[PDB]
Amino acid sequence: ESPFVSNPGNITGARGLTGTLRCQLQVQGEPPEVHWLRDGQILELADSTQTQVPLGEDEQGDWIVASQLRITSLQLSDTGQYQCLVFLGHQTFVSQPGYVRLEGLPYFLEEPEDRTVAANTPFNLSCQAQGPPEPVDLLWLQDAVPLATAPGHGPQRSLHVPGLNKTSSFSCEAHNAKGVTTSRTATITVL
Amino acid sequence: ESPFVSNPGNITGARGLTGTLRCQLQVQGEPPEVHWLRDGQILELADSTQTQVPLGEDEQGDWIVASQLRITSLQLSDTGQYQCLVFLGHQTFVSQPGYVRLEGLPYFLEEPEDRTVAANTPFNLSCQAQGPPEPVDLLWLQDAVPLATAPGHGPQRSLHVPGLNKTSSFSCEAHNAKGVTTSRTATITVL
Amino acid sequence: LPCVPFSVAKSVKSLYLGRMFSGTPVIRLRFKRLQPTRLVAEFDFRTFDPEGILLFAGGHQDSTWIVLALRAGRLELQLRYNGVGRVTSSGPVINHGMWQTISVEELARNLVIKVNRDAVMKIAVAGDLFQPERGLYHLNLTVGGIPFHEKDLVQPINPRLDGCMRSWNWLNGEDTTIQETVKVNTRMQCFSVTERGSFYPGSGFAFYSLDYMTWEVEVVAHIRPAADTGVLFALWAPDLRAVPLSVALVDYHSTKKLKKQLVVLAVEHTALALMEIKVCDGQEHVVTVSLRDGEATLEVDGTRGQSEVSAAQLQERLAVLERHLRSPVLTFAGGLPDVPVTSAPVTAFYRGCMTLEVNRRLLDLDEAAYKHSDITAHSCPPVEPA
Amino acid sequence: LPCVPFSVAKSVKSLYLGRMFSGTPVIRLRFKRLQPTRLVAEFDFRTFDPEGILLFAGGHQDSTWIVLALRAGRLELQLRYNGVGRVTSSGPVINHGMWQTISVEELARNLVIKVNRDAVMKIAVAGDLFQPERGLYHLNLTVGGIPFHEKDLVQPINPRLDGCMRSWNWLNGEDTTIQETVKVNTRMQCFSVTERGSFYPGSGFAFYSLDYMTWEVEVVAHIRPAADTGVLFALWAPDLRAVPLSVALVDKQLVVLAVEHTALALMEIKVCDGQEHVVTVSLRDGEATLEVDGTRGQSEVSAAQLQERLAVLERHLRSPVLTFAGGLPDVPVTSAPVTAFYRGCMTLEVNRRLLDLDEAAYKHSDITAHSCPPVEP
Ligand SMILES: *[C@@H]1O[C@H](CO)[C@@H](O[C@@H]2O[C@H](CO)[C@@H](O)[C@H](O)[C@H]2NC(C)=O)[C@H](O)[C@H]1NC(C)=O
Ligand SMILES: *[C@@H]1O[C@H](CO)[C@@H](O[C@@H]2O[C@H](CO)[C@@H](O)[C@H](O)[C@H]2NC(C)=O)[C@H](O)[C@H]1NC(C)=O
Ligand SMILES: [Ca+2]
Ligand SMILES: [Ca+2]
Ligand SMILES: [Cl-]
Ligand code: NI
Ligand code: NI
Repeated sequence: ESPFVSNPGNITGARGLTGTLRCQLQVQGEPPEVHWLRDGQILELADSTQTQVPLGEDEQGDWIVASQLRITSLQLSDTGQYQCLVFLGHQTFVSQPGYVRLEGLPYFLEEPEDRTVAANTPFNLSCQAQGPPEPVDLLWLQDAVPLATAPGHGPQRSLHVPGLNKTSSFSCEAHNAKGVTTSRTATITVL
Repeated sequence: ESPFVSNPGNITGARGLTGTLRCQLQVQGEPPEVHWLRDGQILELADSTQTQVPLGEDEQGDWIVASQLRITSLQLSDTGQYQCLVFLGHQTFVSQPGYVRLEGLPYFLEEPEDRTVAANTPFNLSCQAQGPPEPVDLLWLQDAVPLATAPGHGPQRSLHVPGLNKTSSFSCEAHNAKGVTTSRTATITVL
Repeated sequence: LPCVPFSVAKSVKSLYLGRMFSGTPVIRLRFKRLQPTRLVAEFDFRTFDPEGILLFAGGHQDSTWIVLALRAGRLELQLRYNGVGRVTSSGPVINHGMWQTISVEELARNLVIKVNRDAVMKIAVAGDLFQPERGLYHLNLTVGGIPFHEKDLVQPINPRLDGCMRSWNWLNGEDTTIQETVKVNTRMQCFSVTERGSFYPGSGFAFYSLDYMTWEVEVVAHIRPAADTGVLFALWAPDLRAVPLSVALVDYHSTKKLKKQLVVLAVEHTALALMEIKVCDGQEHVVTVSLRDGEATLEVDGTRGQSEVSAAQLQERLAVLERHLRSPVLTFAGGLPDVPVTSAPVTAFYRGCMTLEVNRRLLDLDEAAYKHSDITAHSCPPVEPA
Repeated sequence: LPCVPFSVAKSVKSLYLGRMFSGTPVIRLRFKRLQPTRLVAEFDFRTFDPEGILLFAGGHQDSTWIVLALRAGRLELQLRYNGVGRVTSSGPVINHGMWQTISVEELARNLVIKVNRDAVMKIAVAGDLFQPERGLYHLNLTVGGIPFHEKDLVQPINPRLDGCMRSWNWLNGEDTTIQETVKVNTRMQCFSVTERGSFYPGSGFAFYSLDYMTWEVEVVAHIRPAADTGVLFALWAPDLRAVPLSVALVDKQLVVLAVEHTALALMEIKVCDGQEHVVTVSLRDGEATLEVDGTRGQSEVSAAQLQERLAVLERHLRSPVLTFAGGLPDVPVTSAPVTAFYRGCMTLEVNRRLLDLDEAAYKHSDITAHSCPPVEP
């Protein structure tokens, strides 16, 4: 057994989320500096707050040290295994790993674009969305009515219209396990 | 009968402060709109929020109706006498007044300026600050050495230096009832 | 005085949404702002109701606004943005009876709805809910219902929401007013603890306009009573004053642990079956009745009795039922109106938790024609343990 | 077993700054930030101690920092900024025994200090408390003391502060860690309720070294005892092991002024009622007078003994003597009438000068310098 008394939790959530990890420990006599490790490597430029509290009358008595790492905007590069590191004399202790994963609503890579057409004439609209998590099921709408019964059925990435005879609109919903994001509303102008 | 259940409180404070005033009341039937008065004038452009809570299942039953005026950044043009106003039929009702006034640490109108002078040359520095609260006592410092026993009972407003030989520095403290504010430190470079 | 006591504990720091059967909002806020302003609304929420309106925000009926609602136990957002209706439904289950944080915001060129700080809907929108008028920016907000008629939503819904709300934060205001007036009006507070059911406190009843026409009358009552007497389910001919069918609790028996209760299946004034039951032991029970010409059976926790009528009597009652049912009839739940005690054995109000399936269809008290106000539609308080 | 119970019930969500007589900070925070970052610190605070150190924020000893402190019951801010020091005091009286909000923040090119969300000090400053080093910005922050020696403050101060902190916000952090470790360390929680005075739980003593020089020994003790016997005040000679003078309680319930084992006066008190009694003494060759609540007690000596007991006392005062409060070291029980530790609330003036337990040569940790708990009804 080691000097760590609690281990970094996890933080999993969407891009831009701010969260913290913290490990705390107990040492004897003036405390060591606690470093953080992304994937077993020192983090050199990271928002952290160490908190030291002595338990005896003196600075020579036991101490409760505790570092908190701050991620302000959870971008994808922040992903992976985190753990604390303390050098105690001529010996190296490390905490249990915490994980930061990143997951959230779908994200559109393609959305239906406005178009103008003579119609009744064929045309196609696109709609692509990604996670994580996967898969992401698509659902089309024409004049804000769904066309199909649940995400996943029926038309998905490409929507073919035999052709309309009157200006209409078309939205796209993207569902995954976290929830739904809805696309711009394309307007298809007809002459 | 005067419908007001509670009249406006006060907000006495310093510039930049944000505060509210609220007045609530109880009325039979659909609740009227409540207007805020400063010094007898209805405020036509103010942050306000009206809350309305019905007390029966009926909307023709009683209602509790609050309003809170928000002052996002307190300043002198806000200083004055506030009260709520409502119309019930062709009869009007005014709340008891509440009061907003500015009060805090001294504000600097003029602080000691940087200068450059030859040795043993007479020159003058200035320091002007105002309340409220009045009076405002001043106290000069040369190289961080107070020029008098205590604030006010020293040299004030304008300081006459007979001349220097080394470069020196000058500050000036404004003390009033609420506390102290200290000027920028003025450097006087000598040649 | 009741054989089983239920908890009366309320939560001073809470807002009850289902207070008014009319569907009127339990709070109406009105915002005027100097700077342009994005809507933000957070609050904690807890319900079993699978359908109703959480809040409305925006302006005039047909103009531009949002309504956050529940439908099939999941969040539903409706929008009008210049005459373009649109509705989105998604996210996890909400009506699980457990507190959770819901939030709505105008973040960017989108609406974002979160459950427990974790986004469940991003709806693309171009436009602001706050509307300029007279050098200021206006927005109206209303909780637990809309300011306009439910037919003029993008999607009709039954706004009536038996749900509880706490720790609210409307546009980061610091107006402790709702909170205050809730303290002084216990009608506006919810049960500290809730459990699945519908509580009949026994001061009123509810009724429906149900058809039974060949004909069935099937009823399953899941009950956990407080009192030993009262009407579970009944039919009313408004014109004749009559009570074509009733299912009720009664008692008088004769040992220490005063048993003592019976369930009574009954046409008009004469019983058809009687079955002993132990309602006053805090356990749930299943009374269940199945009629159709020729047949009439009363089960209690999966147990039939055999009738109180010869079979000749049975037909000369079911023909009287058949008759009543050809005309329109009201389906009562939890009591009857004031009537002669000669027209039906029990006329009393029911006291306690009860659920009712009628003809294989689950009754929803929010859907009732009338529903007395103290009857909570989708939550029961728990049993007091002394 | 106490005759008067004192309501020693602590407060779990609080932080006692006076814990360590060493002056070691009760908390030390080390900040490392990626963006340039500006100091904000808010907390609620309550005390009767008129002197002490609330917090320190900055870097190296002679680099650039601030210290928020109490002197003569008022706020005082010391800044060093690039080796130039300045001290500033203003604002209302703070040590009135009532909770207030206090806050330090960097605002524009100023430092702003507020009591109850209302500003009492606005100090002009050139530059920032946070500082660059290896591509990050760094700041240290300590509570209840500084991380260097009181010597090297802009103006020296006795940092020991019998005060109570709660609802703290250090840089808008959310690190429930101080709060947790206070929960499991009752030595770090302060009395839920405080009253004026200094409390002795009977577990130890404090001592000073005071000159009594011709000579005199005036001692006034504002006592509210929790126990019928105990040493309030005493002198003591390290070499000869003697107790040249002592003032104690004993039972069935009376005060005693003594030299060595012989008592020079006696005077009764009903100490277990819970009222403030004023025990007062005066000594000087020829004279020895013990009063209590204004009333004098008659002596246990002729006058021929009194002169040849005062003769011994003055021989002891030409040597060095430790003045003790609230107890005595282990001594032969034949060396003084009472030797057990005092329990209760007490305030001592010696020679028309008030004793500050923070100014002692030694103080047992459980003695609280400027607060007593209330008596329990
Ligand atoms: C906000 O709601 C208020 C009601 O609380 C609206 O006031 C009504 O508006 C109609 C027009 O739509 C007026 O003719 C009525 O006189 C008002 N009725 C009452 C009872 O005051 C108000 O228009 C709404 N404002 C916005 C921006 O939506
Ligand atoms: C903040 O305080 C810490 C100690 O808690 C300082 O750390 C010491 O700094 C000196 C000078 O760099 C080193 O030689 C010591 O070995 C350090 N000790 C530890 C445990 O790290 C730190 O320098 C201070 N920093 C600031 C900006 O005040
Ligand atoms: Ca409902
Ligand atoms: Ca002190
Ligand atoms: Cl909870
Ligand atoms: Ni499917
Ligand atoms: Ni003066």
